[PDB]
Amino acid sequence: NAGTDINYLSQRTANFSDTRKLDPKTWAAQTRRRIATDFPKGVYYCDNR
Amino acid sequence: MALINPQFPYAGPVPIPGPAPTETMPLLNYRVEGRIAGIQQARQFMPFLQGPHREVAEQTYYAIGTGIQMGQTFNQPLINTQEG
Repeated sequence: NAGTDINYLSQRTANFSDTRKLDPKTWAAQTRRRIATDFPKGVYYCDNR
Repeated sequence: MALINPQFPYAGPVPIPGPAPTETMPLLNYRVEGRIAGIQQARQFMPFLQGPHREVAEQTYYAIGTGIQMGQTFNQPLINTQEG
């Protein structure tokens, strides 16, 4: 599904601090900044380069 | 490093219309005084710890004691009367 079954995605440290807690449409907005399109349905990319 | 043509030479530059001489001169831009605003906090609730970590875990020990050592009823050997 294209984001309609996920509340949010995050990268928290030690049950301590969310660093990129985003809903699935803002999470994909950081992907379009990177690969200039969207990955297919259900695929979620996280860049830490 | 051009070569002078002796058959068709030319002279130096003649005056041409100009670009209104004050409009090529800029103003010197006038800085006012500034301030890094606000009263800064002394510390920050950081999302990561600032100390070292350990790559591997090492097994630790603590000493224990055994107990009160008792006597025993041994099975005792036979007498060496030249059979042994």
